[PDB]
Amino acid sequence: RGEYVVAKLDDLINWARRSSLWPMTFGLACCAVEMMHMAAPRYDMDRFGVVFRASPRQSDVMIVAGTLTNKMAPALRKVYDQMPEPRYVVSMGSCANGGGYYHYSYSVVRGCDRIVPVDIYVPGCPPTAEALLYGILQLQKKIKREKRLRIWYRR
Amino acid sequence: TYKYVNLREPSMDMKSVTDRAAQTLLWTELIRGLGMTLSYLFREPATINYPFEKGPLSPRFRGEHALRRYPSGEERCIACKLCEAVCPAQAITIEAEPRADGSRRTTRYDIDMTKCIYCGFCQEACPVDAIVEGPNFEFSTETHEELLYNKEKLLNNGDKWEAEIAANIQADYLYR
Amino acid sequence: SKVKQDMPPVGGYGPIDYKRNLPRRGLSGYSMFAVGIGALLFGYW
Amino acid sequence: LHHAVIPHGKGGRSSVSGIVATVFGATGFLGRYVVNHLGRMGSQVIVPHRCEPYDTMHLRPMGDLGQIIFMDWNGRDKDSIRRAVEHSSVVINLVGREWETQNFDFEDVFVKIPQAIAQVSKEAGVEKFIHISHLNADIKSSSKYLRSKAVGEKEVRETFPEATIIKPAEIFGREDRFLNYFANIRWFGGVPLISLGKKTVKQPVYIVDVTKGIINAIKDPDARGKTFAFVGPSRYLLFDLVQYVFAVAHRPFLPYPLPHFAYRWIGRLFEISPFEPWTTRDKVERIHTTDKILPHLPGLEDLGVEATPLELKAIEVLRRHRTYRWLSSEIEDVQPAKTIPT
Amino acid sequence: MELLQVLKRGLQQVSGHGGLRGYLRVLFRANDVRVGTLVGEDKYGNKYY
Amino acid sequence: MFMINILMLIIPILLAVAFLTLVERKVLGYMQLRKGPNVVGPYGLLQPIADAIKLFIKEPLRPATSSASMFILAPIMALGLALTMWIPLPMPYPLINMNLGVLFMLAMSSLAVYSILWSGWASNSKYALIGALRAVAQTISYEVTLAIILLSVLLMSGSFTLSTLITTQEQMWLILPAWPLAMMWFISTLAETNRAPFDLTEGESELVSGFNVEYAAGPFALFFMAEYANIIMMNIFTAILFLGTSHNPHMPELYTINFTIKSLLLTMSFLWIRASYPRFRYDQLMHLLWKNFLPLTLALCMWHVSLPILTSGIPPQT
Ligand SMILES: NC(=O)C1=CN([C@@H]2O[C@H](COP(=O)(O)OP(=O)(O)OC[C@H]3O[C@@H](n4cnc5c(N)ncnc54)[C@H](OP(=O)(O)O)[C@@H]3O)[C@@H](O)[C@H]2O)C=CC1
Ligand code: SF4
Ligand code: SF4
Ligand code: SF4
Repeated sequence: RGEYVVAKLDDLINWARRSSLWPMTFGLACCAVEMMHMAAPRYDMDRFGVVFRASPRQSDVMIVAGTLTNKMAPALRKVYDQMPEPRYVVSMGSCANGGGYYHYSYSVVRGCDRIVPVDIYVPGCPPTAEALLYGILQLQKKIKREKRLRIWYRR
Repeated sequence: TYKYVNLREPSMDMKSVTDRAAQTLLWTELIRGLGMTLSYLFREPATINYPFEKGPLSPRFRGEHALRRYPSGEERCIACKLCEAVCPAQAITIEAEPRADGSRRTTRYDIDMTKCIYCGFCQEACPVDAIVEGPNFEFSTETHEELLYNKEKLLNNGDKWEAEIAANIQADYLYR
Repeated sequence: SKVKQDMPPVGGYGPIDYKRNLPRRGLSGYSMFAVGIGALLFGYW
Repeated sequence: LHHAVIPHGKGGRSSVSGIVATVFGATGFLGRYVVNHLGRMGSQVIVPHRCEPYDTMHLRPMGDLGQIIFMDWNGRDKDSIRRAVEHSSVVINLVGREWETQNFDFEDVFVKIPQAIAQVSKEAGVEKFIHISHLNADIKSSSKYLRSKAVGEKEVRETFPEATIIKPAEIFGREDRFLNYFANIRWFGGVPLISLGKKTVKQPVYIVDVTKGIINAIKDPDARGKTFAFVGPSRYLLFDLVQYVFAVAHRPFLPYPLPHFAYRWIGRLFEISPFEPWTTRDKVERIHTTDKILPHLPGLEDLGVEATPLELKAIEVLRRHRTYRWLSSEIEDVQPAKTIPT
Repeated sequence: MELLQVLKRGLQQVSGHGGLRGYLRVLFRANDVRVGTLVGEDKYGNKYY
Repeated sequence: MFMINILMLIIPILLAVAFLTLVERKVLGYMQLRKGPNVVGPYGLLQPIADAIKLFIKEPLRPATSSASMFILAPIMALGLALTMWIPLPMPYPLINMNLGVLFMLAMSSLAVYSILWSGWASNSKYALIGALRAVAQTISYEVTLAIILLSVLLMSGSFTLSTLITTQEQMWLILPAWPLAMMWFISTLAETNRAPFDLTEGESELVSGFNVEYAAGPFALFFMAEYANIIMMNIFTAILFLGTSHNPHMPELYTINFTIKSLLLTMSFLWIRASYPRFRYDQLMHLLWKNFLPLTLALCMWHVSLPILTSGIPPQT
């Protein structure tokens, strides 16, 4: 069956993408501190292939870490739109998830998923660096289940 | 008291002058920096082997919420609404009515885990040790709707983590 | 029983270093130049 | 429509519009606007998808928490259709392709699938149903696309007499294959046109108007069992319309006449693509097929929607196609195209 | 000579995992080929060191 | 059999460039108390393969404000010239035995600068332009000094031929007679190859990504490959100039072993330095060479024209 061969090309491209995730240098609030601690020696995200890059065009994942305000909302969407596809978004913490401690404020977007599509939600205020690393390792499992080439074949 | 940090005058004798000149020309002070990094190359890193190795925690950790039961199996929560009245983020929603046997119990008990600030006040305000924060910190979801916990989800957590919640409360209740 | 609390040892904790400590290293200025110039002369020869 | 299907709120994201909608083909060009409007007013939208879940992420910000629901469906599977429509008060069908893949012909996608969707909807007691046909659809066409569109328009009426068939003309928008198609011909130097486009007339309609027309059908009980022809306000000769496209994009326009028979041979060449073919023999037929004039069918105006002029909303599509030299050009810089008066 | 002991502790890791096939199973699954004192096991097949 | 030789040169070079990314990440990792890549394949050996595939199946995008023709030429011009610097390198036999090989490498190095100027200019972004003009400034700093340092060394080799540097050093390394020039040559290669503390054109902390902020997917990969091919190539150049290996015609393999080891250590020093120092400021990088290196380089150039004459040590012309 020819469907087998594409099912083995999907594994290759899926492996290359989850093995080489490149987050954008994008933090907003206290949660971004715990994102530094995931780069610190104890957890060393770089040993999973995760490498921060400043340029949006050289990034694969946006990690929304902190509160999103109405003044900052247009800026977040722009840098997301400037990420080449395939692109993924991780929502870290409670401010980025559903407004957190400031849900009822006037200058805060209630949830970063109103502005961008989100893949993984990481709960906590802040989520421990180990909790975030669980989120990233869960995002890799979601990329390992993609069947782009097995869906194109059956079209 | 106080102390000056950058108030010095170099010695101008010839030997001290030549030491500074030799340092400038031969980059001696730039090579101590290379020594410091070289020592770290031959040290052992502080990295752990996640997820096969976990970072240490303590009995006081504040992770995922749960609702507990008595050893009989009756629910601890008696719908007093103190956890709701103290939640800084207004993340808890509660309704109650007299049960079939006339017990003060809840019909609704929701926690919005995307509004919670994981502050622990709810378990401080509970007079019967019903609402606690388990030690679980690995419950990342894939949809925003999965983080809105209802009484069924929270009661399930208690029955899932009870073996460990009781051990942590036993090892910590004397400080509370 | 008596009161048990997180307290220090009876004699207190030992000393704790806190001042800067950057040891002096290396040969003086004159010696470093002699070896520098000395190597050239051999290299030229 | 019991107590749980009564509207509440003021028609916002968090309001309850009392609409439960199943949208088939919601990941297409027209799908993302129907879903956008339904979620804006607070509607429980079910979105059965065939593609990878990643290809539906853009639809997630369009609805409140728990409002947009995704299901894995198959066109040829009768059970998956029922699992997705059994709770809907309206089913909107948007399934379609511009080419025949190795697994689906125009009869598969415009006859067999729409009929199956309509059949199961009636078996599930769905109150409303909407089918998107084509304006130029007719049995005696030279294009399998429009011929199959004519059979489907007839099967749906038989299966679901109370359906609201809609017959849009060519739709233009940001992600269209109508204005982006012509603008992309520049890659090949000239702009071949059968008869040089002097004997073809088009009456394109704007994407948002079709959407606002669809939503008005759902809420308007008078549209039940009727057929509509959504169309723009002005008719343009194909030559004058394509000349306008290259005018707005500020690209050199070099039209040359290419015979109809030779054009098909080129259309045969591009079809060898195992991916989205750039052009197809069938697409050439549709491009040069004069838009009908159906003065008996109701149109947009009967649904309260004002047709949007192509000139007003053409710059937003084509500004992407200009070079840096001309990005900052304004809307007024190009005189409008010549129209065919009634 | 300590330096020879380093090699021996390296080889005792091959024999500590039950052979070469066991050595490679833990190298690839866990990216760590150390040997620990089995504390115990649970009902799901997890081993604790 | 010549086309086979070219493939036997460029293909290994790309592989070395790919795994230099792993080495840098794993070396900087341990100097930083981390472990670097160790999850993707045993000890990370598959990490470069994952990155290379990820880049080339990503979406490249040409900005709306770009200049198309130049925007695509720059990465092609970058990588092509990076592989061109290798053809005349004696190891111990060069692919192309150029009589004026030292001049040829000087000229190609200058030409390779315009792949930075045109990429930053064609991007049509302000951070891309700021980085482009930090390369104009950076070249104005080292180009004159670097040329004169080579001249000073060649006054003891006798000719511009690269293979003659081997003959010159058959009795002793050139680092001994010329250690002051090696010190200034090593810093010049740091600045020329745009490396920390002299990696100013890219300047992540100040210009996000510098001249290549708008480049993604494969086009970005070509810049990344070109940059590391220069890092290896210049340290191979340094080993030949100052640490010349001995050549045995009957066992040319032994040369390639000693030659490769010296080029590795010189390459590890580049990673070692990048993990030890802050970044210069691009105006200070200019005053470092014009006011410290240039005065001393001119003096040593005179000293190396007179030293052979006053000692009767002029080398043969051929
Ligand atoms: N110029 C125009 O756009 C015109 C539009 N129409 C009609 O509107 C309808 C949709 O509009 P449009 O956006 O242009 O079409 P698109 O090509 O943009 O999208 C087609 C949609 O239908 C789905 N689809 C196609 N085949 C199948 C299949 N076998 N199984 C499941 N889903 C399928 C696709 O799902 P997926 O891709 O995710 O697999 C996709 O969501 C079509 O019927 C079209 O004929 C009528 C007049 C003019
Ligand atoms: S979620 Fe918590 S840690 Fe993150 S920004 Fe909000 S309050 Fe700070
Ligand atoms: S931990 Fe704090 S914020 Fe969270 S539910 Fe309890 S009281 Fe509310
Ligand atoms: S404080 Fe405790 S007993 Fe009172 S409502 Fe909350 S969980 Fe129930």
